[PDB]
Amino acid sequence: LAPLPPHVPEHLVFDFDMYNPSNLSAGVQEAWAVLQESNVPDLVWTRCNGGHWIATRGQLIREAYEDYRHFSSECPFIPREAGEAYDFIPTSMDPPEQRQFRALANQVVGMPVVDKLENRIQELACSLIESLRPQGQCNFTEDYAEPFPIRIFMLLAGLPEEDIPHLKYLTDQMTRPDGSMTFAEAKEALYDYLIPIIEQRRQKPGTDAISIVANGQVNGRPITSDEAKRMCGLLLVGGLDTVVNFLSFSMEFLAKSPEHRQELIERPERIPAACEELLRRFSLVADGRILTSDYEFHGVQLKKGDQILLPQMLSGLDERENACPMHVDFSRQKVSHTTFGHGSHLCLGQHLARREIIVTLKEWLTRIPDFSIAPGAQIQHKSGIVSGVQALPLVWDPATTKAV
Ligand code: MNR
Ligand SMILES: CC1(C)[C@@H]2CC[C@@]1(C)C(=O)C2
Ligand SMILES: [K+]
Repeated sequence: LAPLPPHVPEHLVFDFDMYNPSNLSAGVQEAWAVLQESNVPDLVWTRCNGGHWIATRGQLIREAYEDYRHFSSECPFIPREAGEAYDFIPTSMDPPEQRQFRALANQVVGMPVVDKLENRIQELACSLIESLRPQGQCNFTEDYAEPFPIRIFMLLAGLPEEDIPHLKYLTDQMTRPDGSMTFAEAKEALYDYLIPIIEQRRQKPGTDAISIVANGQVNGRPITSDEAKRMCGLLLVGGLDTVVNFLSFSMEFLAKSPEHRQELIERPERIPAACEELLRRFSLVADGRILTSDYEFHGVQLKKGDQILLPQMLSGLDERENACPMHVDFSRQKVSHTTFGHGSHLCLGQHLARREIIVTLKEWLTRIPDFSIAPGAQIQHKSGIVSGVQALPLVWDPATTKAV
């Protein structure tokens, strides 16, 4: 715990630990939902991880992400040392300076690139699933959730697959550190990995994402090696620790709900809609902003330098935004959420993300329509900047499957 600030009252003090929530046993989304009970106010202050504010309602979360004049992304992570050390592009920048870098990033992970990767995304998903199909079991996180998105990213970035263990270890320390590395150390290690590669590719320009970024232009002018490094690092974290985790949350749910599997099996055209609803119910990101100065936000005096966590995860879980929020309804009329962010920093990889999600759902249910959680298994989650699933052992009767 950290000493309570002067401007911070006492009634709004909710000691929530984003890296180890109290009710984590009931599921991470459930763990964060406690901040939305009637007994909890919209905005509270926690003395965990150094102390910071936490907007618990979609209304304030959205509003803050729109007002970059008061809530700067210069220091988006908690603890403060992580946020101060955090210098990824375009995320650590505020408009207007931020805007120019998003276009370059779009060139390597935007829809146009997703279109090119279409065949390979499809091919890998089918190959991985068909290999598991006759086994009647798997460790989903390790056998599919990780290799599917990560191998696609490494392909696009032109990096050898043998480097995945090292890179995945580093990305995970920046989102869910095990204590062996500070965010700054993990970040510098990722940059150390990228530096020589970016230099190599600025000399012999290739087709990969790192080459395109490294030799790119920012609103008409050349990108520096430092700027390319800072952008490439972010792309690595996005490709290695986002969809990877979400897929496990989604499959855990399907493994636990036969009725929902049946729905998508009977009406595959609903998969895209199902994806969106799962993105809301199993939202998993939570980063924030920093006050550029003294500001009275919703009757709560915010001082300059103060960090405020704006959980993208909480918006769509707000009973005020969606009726019966913890319930998964593929026919939900208005699936409200900020799973991919809000404001000028809206996720640039959401198109690649949705394609990977939709393809996984369609191709998995096509070959393994029926599956369940391994008997006696208790699924354990993990919380942090990006929440995840520790392990997801699945089982099924091979006789109920079908090879395409
Ligand atoms: C490899 C590419 C990426 C993939 C895949 C990907 C997949 C996902 C994903 C999967 C389910 C979720 C959820 C996700 C969530 C986010 N994502 Mn996404 N993301 N994502 C980026 C690359 C990627 N994301 C980049 C780049 C930005 C920064 C944009 C900017 O700062 O202007 C971004 C930004 C964001 C933000 C904004 C954070 C902020 O405002 O500080 C959220 C939230
Ligand atoms: C919060 C995020 C998911 C977004 C893309 C990767 C991430 C960890 C960042 O640093 C920006
Ligand atoms: K910073």
